[PDB]
Amino acid sequence: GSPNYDKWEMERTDITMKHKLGGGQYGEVYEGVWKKYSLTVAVKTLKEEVEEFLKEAAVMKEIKHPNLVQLLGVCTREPPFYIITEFMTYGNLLDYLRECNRQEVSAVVLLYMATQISSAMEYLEKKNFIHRDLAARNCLVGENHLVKVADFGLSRLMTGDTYTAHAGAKFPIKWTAPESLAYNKFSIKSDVWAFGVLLWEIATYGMSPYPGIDLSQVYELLEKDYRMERPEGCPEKVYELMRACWQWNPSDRPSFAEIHQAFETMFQESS
Ligand SMILES: COc1ccccc1-c1c[nH]c2ncc(-c3cncc(C(=O)N(C)C)c3)cc12
Repeated sequence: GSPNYDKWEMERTDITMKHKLGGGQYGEVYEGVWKKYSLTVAVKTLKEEVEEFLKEAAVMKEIKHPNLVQLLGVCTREPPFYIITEFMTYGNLLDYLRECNRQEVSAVVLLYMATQISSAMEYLEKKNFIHRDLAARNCLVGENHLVKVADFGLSRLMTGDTYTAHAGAKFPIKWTAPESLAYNKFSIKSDVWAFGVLLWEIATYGMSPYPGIDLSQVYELLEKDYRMERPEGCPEKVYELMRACWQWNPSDRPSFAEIHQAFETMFQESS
């Protein structure tokens, strides 16, 4: 209602900062509390660069989905900058899977998780956005196994079909598509490749990918058509989808729209 009104800007003193969450595992991301609504929130901040932060904030102002961690506000009028998002009480999926009782987090739950994530990614796909760091460590868990994709530091709205990373830029090798590793070319399809790896993390309940292989041999192995083996207890149809996500030719990988209806159907069939 006033000249400098901005629907996302919050007054920093409105937020109580507590401690760095995820054991510093995510950088300057802290648990905090939004006093006025007595709400626990996650708050990412900056030290004393900024283009990246502003871009991340900008991206979050544009995406909204049940399975994408929701932006609640920002503090970007002056240092220190804040990106304020809802808090997911159970932390990240990688840790959640590694420490769970497997009769509780059963076969049907694994399908539920994949379905939620693929739903978030179908939404990004349709909006022509790419995530660029899909992995179990970047998904979050809420009540009743609610799962949400998080960490949009590398996300961006694409103008065309690919985005070329600057170079000298290093990536999380084990989750990176061949074309991305070799030519820094990212796209929705490179996110689909990462989703396939994420599915393997879900099927193994949090195991590190490419067991025993040196990060250095990864690309050569993929080039020979080596792919991770079917995890013990992973249904054949799920592994099939895994292999499809890892098709060498990006155009040969399924779309997230396809992946999602495939998972939603398997999820329902296991009621
Ligand atoms: C990927 O998450 C992020 C990456 C970058 C910026 C923000 C987040 C983020 C937003 N909401 C969150 N909620 C919980 C945790 C969270 C994850 N893992 C462990 C904890 C934890 O320590 N607790 C207290 C459960 C919390 C992390 C986030």
